[PDB]
Order: sequence, then C-alpha cells, then structure tokens
Amino acid sequence: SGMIRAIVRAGQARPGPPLGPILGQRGVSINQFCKEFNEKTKDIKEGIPLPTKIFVKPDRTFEIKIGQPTVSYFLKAAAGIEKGARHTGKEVAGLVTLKHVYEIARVKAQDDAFALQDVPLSSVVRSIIGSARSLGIRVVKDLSSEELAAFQKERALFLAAQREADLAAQAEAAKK
Amino acid sequence: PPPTPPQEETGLVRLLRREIAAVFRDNRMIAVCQHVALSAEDKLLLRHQLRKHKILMKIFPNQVLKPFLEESKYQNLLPLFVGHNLLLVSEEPKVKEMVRILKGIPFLPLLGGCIDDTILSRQGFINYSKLPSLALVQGELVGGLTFLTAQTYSMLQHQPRQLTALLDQYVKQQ
Amino acid sequence: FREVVEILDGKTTIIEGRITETPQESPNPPNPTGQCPICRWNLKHKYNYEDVLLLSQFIRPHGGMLPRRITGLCQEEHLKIEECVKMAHRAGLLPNHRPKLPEGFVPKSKPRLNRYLTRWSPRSVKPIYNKGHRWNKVRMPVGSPLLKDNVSYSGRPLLLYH
Amino acid sequence: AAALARLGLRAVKQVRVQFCPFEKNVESTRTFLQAVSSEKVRCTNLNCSVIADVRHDGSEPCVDVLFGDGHRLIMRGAHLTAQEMLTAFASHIQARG
Amino acid sequence: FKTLLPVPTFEDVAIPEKPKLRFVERVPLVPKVRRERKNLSDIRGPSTEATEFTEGRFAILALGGGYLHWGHFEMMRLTINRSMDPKNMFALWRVPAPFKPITRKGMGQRMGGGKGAIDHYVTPVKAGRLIVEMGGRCEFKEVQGFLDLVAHKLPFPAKAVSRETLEKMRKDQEERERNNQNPWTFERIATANMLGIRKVLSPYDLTHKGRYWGKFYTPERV
Amino acid sequence: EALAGAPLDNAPKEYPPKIQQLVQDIASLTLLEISDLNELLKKTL
RNA sequence: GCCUAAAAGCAGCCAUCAAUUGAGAAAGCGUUAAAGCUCAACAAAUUCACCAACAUAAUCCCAAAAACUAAUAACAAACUC
Ligand SMILES: [Mg+2]
Ligand SMILES: [Mg+2]
Ligand SMILES: [Mg+2]
Ligand SMILES: [Mg+2]
Ligand SMILES: [Mg+2]
Ligand SMILES: [Mg+2]
Ligand SMILES: [Mg+2]
Ligand SMILES: [Zn+2]
Repeated sequence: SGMIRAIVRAGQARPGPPLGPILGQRGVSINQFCKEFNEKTKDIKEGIPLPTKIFVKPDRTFEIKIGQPTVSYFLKAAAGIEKGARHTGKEVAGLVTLKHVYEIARVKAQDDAFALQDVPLSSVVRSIIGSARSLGIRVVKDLSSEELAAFQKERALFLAAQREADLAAQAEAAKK
Repeated sequence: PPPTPPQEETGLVRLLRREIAAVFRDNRMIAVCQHVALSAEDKLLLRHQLRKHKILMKIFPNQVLKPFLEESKYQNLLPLFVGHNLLLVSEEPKVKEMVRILKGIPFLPLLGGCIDDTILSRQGFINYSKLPSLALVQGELVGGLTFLTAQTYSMLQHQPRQLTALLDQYVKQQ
Repeated sequence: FREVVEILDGKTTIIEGRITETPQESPNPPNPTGQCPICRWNLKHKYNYEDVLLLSQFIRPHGGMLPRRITGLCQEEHLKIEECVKMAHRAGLLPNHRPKLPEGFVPKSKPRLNRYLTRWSPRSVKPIYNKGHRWNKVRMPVGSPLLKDNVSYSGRPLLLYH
Repeated sequence: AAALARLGLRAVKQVRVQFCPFEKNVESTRTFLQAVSSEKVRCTNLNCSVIADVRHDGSEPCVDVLFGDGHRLIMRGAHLTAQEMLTAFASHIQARG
Repeated sequence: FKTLLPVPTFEDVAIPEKPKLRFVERVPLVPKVRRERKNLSDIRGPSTEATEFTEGRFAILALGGGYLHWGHFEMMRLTINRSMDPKNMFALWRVPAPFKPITRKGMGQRMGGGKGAIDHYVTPVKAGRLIVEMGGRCEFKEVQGFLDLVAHKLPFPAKAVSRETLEKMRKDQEERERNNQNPWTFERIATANMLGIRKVLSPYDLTHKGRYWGKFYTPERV
Repeated sequence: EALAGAPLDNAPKEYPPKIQQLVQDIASLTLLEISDLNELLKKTL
C-alpha cells in the first residue's frame, strides 16, 4: 500500500481513531497492529510519544520502523514544563542548558534520519536549539543553581494569571 | 543588433569556480557518473554507504562546469557532462569499494573519470579496481627486474640437479 | 531531414532514424546584413497569399507550420507567414500538402467552394441576418489585418473589411 | 517520466540501454535512460529489471525492451529525440500489453 | 540554473498607528441647510490638487471624472480593510468626506415648483487625481492585484499605480507629445484660431488641448 | 599544457613513452650499474 | 508550540529555526482530521509569454459589389472666370 507516518504513545496504542480508520482502509488489522506495537514498546516508559513508520505491502502485510521519541517531548522534559508557551518569543516557557541540549542530541542521534545523514553532533545540537526556540524555551550557556526555580515561580504565577484571564475572557464572551 | 552589453561575474559563480578549482586541485579520484533520479531515502542511504568509505559526492551546474573544463586540461570530458552529472570525489583513490557499491544498484552506471590525471572509461575503472595495490606492484617491480638473474642462477644450478632428479627417479622406480 | 522507419519482424519492432540530404540556402543573399531570413532576403512587405514558392519552403508535408525556434524568423513576419499559410490552405493552394487517406478519398462530397483571401475558418462563422444599415454596417472582413503594411503600388489602402 | 509512471509499466520484464558515454549523440539516450530509471517507474513495478550497459567503442546506442507478451522492442536510437523514443515506446507498450 | 537576485528590504518605512482606513460619514456633522447649484466645473478638466504622493507609495489614480458617495466609500473601506495587512501596510484617504449636496424630487412631480430636497452627499473627483494612497514594506504586485478590484468597482476608470508607474506614464506622455509627427496639433490650432474652429470649440478647450471632453479623459490624444 | 588523450582497453596499443625510454636507459647500462641500482632500490624501498 | 474531538503546512494565535549542493514550520488544491495532488530551491533545459475579448423585440435583411495598373487623381453649385 505504501508508507504511513504515526505518532503514538509508548504503550497507549488503542485501536481507535485517529489510527483505526487509516489501517482499516489500508487493509491490515488494527488489533494486531496494536498488539505488535505494545509488545515492541513494552520496555518503553508508557506515556511518551515516538514516531513510527508503517510500510504496508499489497498483500495486507505491514512492517514497523520506530524512531527516537519526539524532540518536543525531550525539550519539554528537560525544561520541566508540561505544555509549551503560547506566544513564542513574547513569553518564556522553560530554561535549558547547552549540556542538556548536547545530551538530547546524543540520545536522539541514533535514529533513521541522522543515521542516513552522516552529520556530526553539531548539526543535531543546532536542530535541537531551533526546536527549543520554536517551543519558546530559552537556552542559556551555563546557569543552573537556583535561577531555574527563580524563573519557575514567576512562570507559575504567570500561567495562573493567564488561566484566570482565559476563564474571565471565556465568561465574558459567553455573557456578551 | 547593437554591440554586446557584456555580463559581469557574480559572487555565486565566483564561489562555484573557486570550489571546482579546489576540487580538481586537492583530491585524486574524480569520477563522473550519471545522476539517476532516485528517491531521497535511497540517495541518503547511498550517501551513508559512501561516507563509510569516506568518498564524497558533489553536483555542479553545467553552465559553470562546461566553461571551466573546456578552459582547463580536462577538455576530454565534455561529452560526459551533457545530461545529469555526479562528481565522486575521493582522496587516496580506492575504486574497488566504489565499483562494489555501484554493482548493487543496476541502473546507476559509472560514466568515467580521472584517477591521478588518467582519464578512463568504465572498463578502465574496472581494470584499475582489479589491478593490485601500489605497494604490491612496487614490490613486484624489483622481483620482475631480478627475475632475469634469478632464472640465470636457476639454469646454472639445475645442471647438477638433473643428476639428482634422475637418481631420485631411479630410486623411486625400485 | 530525419525520418523514423519502423520494421515489423515477428512481434519485434525495429525503430530507426534515417538522415537524408536537405538543400541549403542560396549562396548570394541580396542583403546579408539582416538577421531575419525574410528581412535579409528583402521580402518584407513583399510576400502574399499568392506567393506559394516562398510559403512552401517551411511547412510540414501535412500542411503543418514549422516552429519559430527552428525557422529563425522574426515574430511579426512569423505571424504574417502563418496567416498567409492558413489563407492559402483555405483558398485551395498547396494541393500536395494534405494527408493521404485512401478510405476517405473515395466518399466524395459536395464540391469545394472556390474561395480566396478568407480570414476566418469555413466552419466557424455565422451568416449575418441583420446586415445593418448604412451608418451601422456589419462589414465583412477579407484578408488578414497583419498584412496592412504591404507596399501599395496603386497607393490606395487595402480594404480589410468589405 | 510521468507518462511511464501513469501508464502502468507493470507489464514489462527487462529494459536495457546500451550506450557509450564518449560519443556525440548520447544526449537523447541518457535522457531516455533517466526517464525510464526514475523513481516513479521503479515504484510502479518492482519485478522489472533495468540495465544500463556502458561501453567505449560501441558507437551505436540501443534500447532493448523484453516484455512478457513474448515481445522484444529494439530501438537503435542514435539520432531520434528522447521524447520521440519515449512516446513510441509508450504507444507500443500500450497497444501490446 | 539561475542567478540569485537580492530581495528589496524595507526598514526606514515606519508603519504608523491605525494603519487601516477610517470611517466616513454619509452626511457631515454640519449639514448644509442652503441648497447649492450642481456646478460641473468640479468634474470638468484635469485635477489641480492631490496629484502627487505625500507619504504613501501606491495609489488609486482616476483617469476620469465623476462623483463618489457613501456607498463607494464604504465599499472601498471594507475591501481595503479586509484585504490589507495591518502589520506591514497602511492606507490613507486622498479625498475628503462627502460635502456637496444633491437635490432630488419624488416621482409624479411636474417640472418647476422650486428646488428639490437634499437627498445625499457626494465628493467631486477630477481626472488625474489619487483616491486612496497606501504605503508600507510591501511589494507592488500584490497591492496592484488587490487594488485593481477597487479600481474596477469605482465609477470612473481607475488604475492601481505607484510613483514609478506614474513617472513612467508621464514620461511616455511627454515623449509622445514631443515626437508626434503631424505638424498640426489641437493646442496649436486652438491657440491660433485656425479655420475659425473656435466657433465649435469651448473656451476650456484652449487649456484642455483636446484631452478632456466632458468627464472623459483620453490620454492617447497627445 | 593538457592532460592525456583518455585511452581505453577496447583498442589499447599506445603505452607511455617514458616507460620505453626508462627501459632503454636500463638496457643501455652495464651489469655493475644495474647491480648498483638494485642495491640502492633494496636499501631505500 | 497553544485552543479544539481532531488542527499532521494549511477554523484559528505565536514563533518562522535547524542538515543536506539544494526544500517556505509551507503560496494553492484535497480529508472530519489524515492520506494524496501541486508551487517555488538545487541538479535539465533554457522561442515569445504584465492587464487587454460583453445577447437581445416585435410586417421583411436591406443598393449590388470589390484587400493592389501608379491618386495632393478625377466626378462634383445660385461660387468664380
Ligand atoms: Mg470602474
Ligand atoms: Mg545548508
Ligand atoms: Mg517547479
Ligand atoms: Mg441569452
Ligand atoms: Mg438589398
Ligand atoms: Mg461644375
Ligand atoms: Mg454670382
Ligand atoms: Zn525578421
């Protein structure tokens, strides 16, 4: 049939949409695919997403190729923030270091793309920096003793006031 | 028409000329192949299999490659750069692995190239790959030189050896 | 000239290219300084739908037009020559430049109406039923407007609409 | 190459293009070779075998297409246009295939 | 292959606050109580004011004469404000609010009896006048493509031009009027009163030079 | 200057004249010179 | 990256980085969301390629006609000789 790209959790591969109807239209079974995915990712921490490529042949057979987990997830974990910032560039989401960026590059280099591309770790580090700046996370050179918490308290106050203002604006739009 | 409004060289074409000059001056193996329109995944896989042997690939536009080649000493490669082209650049040429890695793909043929200022076709590249190494041929050079005196000494010493051989034959017969 | 020859030999098709000899340009052009063929042979504003020997130099054997990138003419004269070739084909000149159909040449039809200096196509014009009055007259066009710059030995302008 | 991609080239067995890169009429030959070796032609059918024979003193480029209708189309393309070769091959495989 | 040409970069163009078009009133705050006469001199002839760019770079040039009222103002305002970029583009009016009153009568009324009632207000626009002038850090092709709609919907014929286009067309006009071949020109004939043609011509033709006839303006008449 | 004439093996008959002139220089020397050259080659390479 | 059930380049808002010679967190089609079809960038060539065209009334359409023999012609009043 061809190639299908998917991003599912480690062990939370349920046979429903938005994954069910795709393989259903293709022809292969959904429960079988879920069983294969769970037995192949049973050692993975349940809850993290990782990209997968499903190659379906004309005889309704399928092969799976799993890559390293999502770089967005890696950056959100390294920063300690669950959901990234809304207004990128205008607000600060988290705080990571070049050490953490190099670590993420080292743990993500062993993937299909960076295996086919003979690139040094500098390219992967630059890509991680780009993804972090897209998420809105600042990357300081070397500053982590308490500044992380000093910014974390202010970020918590900011997100609390942001949620309050969102609820207020929603109530205002409902009343208008 | 009016006289020619001559064109000026731009930074991009200057950089291309400098890059082609550096390529043709620094490295040794410069192979010319037909760039086959393949999928990007297979292209990156071939990139990885070439980087394993540490031989790179480059692609230059014809509009900048034809004048440079016809100006330089490589004017014998003009009929090779008509269609799509791919320049395999290698230091310390080792064509054996290149021929092996191109054999795995049926519709990717080696057009030609130069190995240390020696322009060869596909059969020339095959012969160069089947040829022994430089150290081996240098070691065989002295051997083939002294082979004349070696055969001289062999013929000079075989005359007493013929009697020994006949005696051994007569012993083995009984 | 290149020709494609096809041979059928036991479910095996052999397609080959054969190059023949083509005549070259005349040695002495009257104005070798011109870049365009007609503009240098001084035939500008000289050819017409009647001049068949000039129009027949560049046309396919099936009445088709030859491309400009291969011919070499300037754009204006190329359009004029295309108009002249269309007008000649419609008028009934170039009899040897039609496709041979032995199955369609048998069922003869109504005789071809004698025409010349026709602008449009014979199967795309509707007859004028109102015809207009003197002040608002529906003029009947004859000839191509691209050839209005021909040399007029009589001096009078060419009636492009009558 | 889009024509051969959309024409359904599943009905061909072997396509070989024999040429010499050091000649003066190999432009259309290599163009046809690339058009038949494009990725779309490959993904159309994987059972076909594409071969590119490279010589130095052959001086006569040729294309041999053997397909399972017991058919062998041989085109000695030395002066023909690549587009003409492609359209002739397409018409033939569409008529007999 | 193709050589890379550099992109035009704009940094000295400062986008002012409120870049979109403002709201105009159908009737001004002080409505004219005294009914006026419908002078046609405000349409006849070329425009004298607002013929050059002030701060913007593109404009809607009117090649004819006519009237503009609240309907056209609202059409232009809505179209420009919905198809412009308030972050990189700004617009500005070149015509004032409608002030000239227009009198009307109800159907069934015979001729005479006095003046009608003030129905609406319009803005007189002459040929050669700019209507909307826009600026910003944008190119000319997109603003032209999105302003040609307004230029078409305007009553008089209009074109989406710029400084370069206006200069080019004026240079072409000067070149044509100075390399014209026939020795007889409308201006020369009208000024010399040749053939007694002043009996047919108008005193304003001596200035219009046969280029402006009523409300229509033909730029191809030298 | 220019490069070589791009030869092939389909009609390979022209060898570099430097090889032939070096063979002639070798064959135009006495046995003691050949022994000296062989000793120098075995010492260096 | 956020909201949304889903927002995978495209209801939306903000950022608009990063490798390959070379590919915009994507300028249009397409799905509920996907998928898929395109554009621009490299390698392949490089004819010209910016807007311009628009039905109709009633008794029966209304001189016929003609793109090239030379034209600051000629024929043409109650004008003037
Ligand atoms: Mg209008
Ligand atoms: Mg790069
Ligand atoms: Mg394109
Ligand atoms: Mg109708
Ligand atoms: Mg009649
Ligand atoms: Mg008379
Ligand atoms: Mg009288
Ligand atoms: Zn011309």
